[PDB]
Amino acid sequence: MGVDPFERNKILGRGINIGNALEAPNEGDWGVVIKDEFFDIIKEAGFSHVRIPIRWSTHAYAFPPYKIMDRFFKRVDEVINGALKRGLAVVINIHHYEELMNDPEEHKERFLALWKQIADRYKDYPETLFFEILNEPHGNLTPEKWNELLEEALKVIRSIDKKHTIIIGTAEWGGISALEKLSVPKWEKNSIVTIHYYNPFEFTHQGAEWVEGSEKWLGRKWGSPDDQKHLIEEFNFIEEWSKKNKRPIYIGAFGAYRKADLESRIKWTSFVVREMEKRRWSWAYWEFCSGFGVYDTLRKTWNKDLLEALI
Ligand SMILES: OC[C@H]1O[C@@H](O[C@H]2[C@H](O)[C@@H](O)[C@H](O[C@H]3[C@H](O)[C@@H](O)[C@H](O[C@H]4[C@H](O)[C@@H](O)[C@@H](O)O[C@@H]4CO)O[C@@H]3CO)O[C@@H]2CO)[C@H](O)[C@@H](O)[C@@H]1O
Repeated sequence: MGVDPFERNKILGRGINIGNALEAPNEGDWGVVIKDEFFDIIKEAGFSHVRIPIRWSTHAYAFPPYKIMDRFFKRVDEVINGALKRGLAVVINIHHYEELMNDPEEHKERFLALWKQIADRYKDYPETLFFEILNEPHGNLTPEKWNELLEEALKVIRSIDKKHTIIIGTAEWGGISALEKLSVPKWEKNSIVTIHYYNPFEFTHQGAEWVEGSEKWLGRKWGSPDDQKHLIEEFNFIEEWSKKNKRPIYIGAFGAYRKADLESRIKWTSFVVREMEKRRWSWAYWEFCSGFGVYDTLRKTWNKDLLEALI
């Protein structure tokens, strides 16, 4: 109740997203089931935390009180506790709630009821667990509507838990686009601001099946002095926003898809990491073992070069 967010940002440090798992409709549908040993592997390689994308919306009733289903809550307990056991900090969020993005009015009560339940569930867990409000707000959930939503969410959470650091993202899909429009209530002072970074989007997502028209970006490379300047400019913008609004920064997701040439990916990833570190930002790579992966779960081997870029 006198906790520091910048310190909590230090505790986050370097992390990795365990994606295409709990944020799919059912765990495993997208290729990944979170095994307990992943936490050993991740801690052993040097990471300080894991970010866990969770699709609470498909595992909660659609009518008041929007109760989260017992079996699912039990599964999330098990994942969080498995990470904590290895000494890893943990970031959990609400992920892929598409109905909310498309109709924020109709789904507002359900979304806040999810947080009421989650805060209640974990209010007494370690201070190394972080609550990330909503992954990539977008579409009809405009930057203005997001500022209202996030303040309601902080109110719901803080009425229950005044200990855990809350992580707040940006609208327009959570990148830099809407950063200037973000308003974090002056009254809330234990929050970290999160930005996802995938620019040049065409490079990072080239050939992504889930992005319309991405097959036209296939073959794009990255690495020129030109490229580097463009990125620093964008990070300085974040940094200056950060200094002005006095909020720590967490780059909760960043990565380049497997269809991008390997060397460009390694150059883009190592550069992004060094620049984030110079600005003393925490970060989480997207993602552990799937389409943007750095670890092969079958052979149990890392992509050395990519891991090194991360460290
Ligand atoms: O649908 C049945 C089909 O599913 C296949 O799994 C696919 C899945 O269909 C597809 O939606 C999913 O796409 C993921 C993508 O892999 C993942 O990297 C991306 O992560 C986002 C993140 O969620 C965002 O918040 C932000 O951080 O950006 C990143 C990167 O863009 O999320 C998308 C969500 O659509 O990929 C799955 C395969 O890995 C099954 O494989 C197939 O068997 C089934 O028939």
